[PDB]
Amino acid sequence: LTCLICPEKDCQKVHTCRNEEKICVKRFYDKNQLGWRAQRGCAVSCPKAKPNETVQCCSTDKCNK
Repeated sequence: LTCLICPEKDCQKVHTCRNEEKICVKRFYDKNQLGWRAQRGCAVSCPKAKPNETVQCCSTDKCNK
């Protein structure tokens, strides 16, 4: 499957998650004290996370923002 990935405010680069996985999940953190970090990863499940962090996965082509 193909998904857009790019750890940045305004930016998205197409990627290919060719492997045992199928969907693409993304996780980033945003807090005070000038804090902002993003990280994506291929998988086949959409787990959860803390109420502070942000997580989002997609199971469609060009879906994963």
